[PDB]
Formats: sequence, structure tokens, C-alpha cells
Amino acid sequence: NVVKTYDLQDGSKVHVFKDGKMGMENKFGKSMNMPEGKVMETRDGTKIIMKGNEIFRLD
Amino acid sequence: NVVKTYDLQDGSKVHVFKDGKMGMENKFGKSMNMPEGKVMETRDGTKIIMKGNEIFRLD
Ligand SMILES: [Cu+2]
Ligand SMILES: [Cu+2]
Repeated sequence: NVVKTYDLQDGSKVHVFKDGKMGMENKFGKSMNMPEGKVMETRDGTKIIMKGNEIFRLD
Repeated sequence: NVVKTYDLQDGSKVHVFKDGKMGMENKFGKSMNMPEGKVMETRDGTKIIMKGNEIFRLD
């Protein structure tokens, strides 16, 4: 179902689904409200940001 | 002097200069500030967004 998952510094995660949908979870796996316009950083140092339910990655 | 250029669908351009500074030009070549927190569509399809003086690109 998930086509991609971002593994964020803070232990939270963002799943991207086959259907274009997106979902974020805290370090406890509980579902969260995803922040818009806020830079998030992955485990491996990649910076991303969400806007209009799409994901942008630091170029 | 211009290290990177994005050609947008609205006729304007974004420049990233060799120094680090960032600017936009309009259709007429008029230099302006880089719009922050706004998605912009490139002629070649991509969308970008600037936040805190970093460019992020659709993933
Ligand atoms: Cu999960
Ligand atoms: Cu120019």
C-alpha cells in the first residue's frame, strides 16, 4: 500500500501511498496531523517540506 | 554569476547566484525578491518552493 516512507529525525514517519495519499505518524506509530510549510529532516539528512499535500525535497 | 535558473510557467525566472543570494525576474527582466512559501511551476513541469532561503523541489 505504501510506495515510499520518510524516516524523520524525530522518530516520526511519513508514508506515501499508491493512491497518492500521504500519512504521518509519531515515534509511537500513532497517527498525526501533517505540518504544512515546515521543514522536516530524514534520518539520512534529507530535508523535506509539505505543501498542498505534496512533498518537496531540498534541491 | 548565475549558478542556477528555473524557468517558470508564468514567464518569470528564478536565479540562484554564485554567492548564495536568490532572486526572481519577471517577464520583463525586472529583478525581485524570491517569493517564500509559494509553489512555482517550471516550464519543464517541476514545481519548486522556497523556504528560509533554500529551494525545495517536488519529489
Ligand atoms: Cu506506519
Ligand atoms: Cu537573469
